Amino acid sequence: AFVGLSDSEEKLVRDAWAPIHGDLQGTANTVFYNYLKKYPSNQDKFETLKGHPLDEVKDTANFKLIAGRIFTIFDNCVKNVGNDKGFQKVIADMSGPHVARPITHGSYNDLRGVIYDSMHLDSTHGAAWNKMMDNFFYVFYECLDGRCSQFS
Ligand code: HEM
Repeated sequence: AFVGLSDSEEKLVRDAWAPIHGDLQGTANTVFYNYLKKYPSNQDKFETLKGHPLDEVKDTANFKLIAGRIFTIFDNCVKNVGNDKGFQKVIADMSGPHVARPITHGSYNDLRGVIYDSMHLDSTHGAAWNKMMDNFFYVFYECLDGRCSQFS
């Protein structure tokens, strides 16, 4: 389900994300690399990266564009903490390309985990962060399941 955050939790989320907000592309590049390295089956899902060694594509514009667009969405979600309709709309608008493709919940959840590891949060910030990410994926998965109209 979608669960609203408390004032303190909203603050904790913004603070948790702050370091990444301040270097969005640089964090994105490292996280997306660690993701494709630890979970290599996913590289094939990106036609622009498919068929090349990870180390051959990691420094390319294609790779950074993909990494950057993922983190821009999460950045825009954090900006919309406290605005449920705005938060849900950000996700709804990015869900379409994913409805269409052979990508498992495992793949999304593995990405979520690499993101979490890279943030090195204490358990207070982590709990607030996970509430937001649980909300993100509730909306995202509702949209993948063809119930996005409520959010669009
Ligand atoms: C859960 C976090 C992710 C976010 C925030 C996200 C965000 C984005 C955005 C913003 C787009 C482009 C939408 C547009 O063109 O208007 C996109 C496209 C796409 N995404 Fe994601 N994505 C996520 C996860 C994934 C995962 C885990 C994979 C695969 C393993 C994936 C595969 C794709 C592919 C294949 C496309 C179409 C573009 C392409 O051909 O490269 N995404 N995503």
